[PDB]
Amino acid sequence: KVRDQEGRINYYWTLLEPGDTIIFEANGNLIAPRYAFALSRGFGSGIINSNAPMD
Amino acid sequence: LFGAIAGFIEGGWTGMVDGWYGYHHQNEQGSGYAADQKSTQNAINGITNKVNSVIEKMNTQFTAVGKEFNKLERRMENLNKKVDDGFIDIWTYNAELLVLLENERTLDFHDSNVKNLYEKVKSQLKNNAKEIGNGCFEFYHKCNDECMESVKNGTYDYPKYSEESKLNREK
Repeated sequence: KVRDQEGRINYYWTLLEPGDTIIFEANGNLIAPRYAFALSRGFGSGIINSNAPMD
Repeated sequence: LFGAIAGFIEGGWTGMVDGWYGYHHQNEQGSGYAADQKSTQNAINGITNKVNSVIEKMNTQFTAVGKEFNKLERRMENLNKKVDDGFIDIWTYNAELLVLLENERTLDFHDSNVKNLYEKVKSQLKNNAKEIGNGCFEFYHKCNDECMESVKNGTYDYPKYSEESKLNREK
């Protein structure tokens, strides 16, 4: 039991290229997408793990 | 810096075309421009070995920098980019600084060679000649082409003209 539950939900992602389709077929156990994210990319960056004020 | 080039010797000579360092004599027979072959040859050997040491110290193995990755491998692409940019930055900094410092080493080497030539001629002539600035000596005695060549190759024979130079100096 973790987060009050025993069952687990596995999360998956992919990047649809411009001009391509994704097909979902399911007879059960589907946590369907509701909101997606159109992502234009930029320069390589990272994630900073800190506890500091923001100015 | 040693003070000879752009120092107590002001400018160079476009007349001297056979070497880096040398003499300009003026006698009754005529004036001229002769390069000191020993010092110039030593300088040439030193500069050639410096250039060769810079060039031939770079040895590489067969490598291909380029790599291709798919969309699900971006940590790969970023790490490859990091190694490439790091090597380029290190080599750029090293090359720029190496050239910058070696230019000062070469110019100081030339200045030292000129000063050493001046000091050699001065120690050869002693009190037989007077220093009149600009790296230029005035003889107290009478010199022909044999005397000039003798000063140039390093066999001056100070005792030969010592007495006449003493007579002309103390007057």
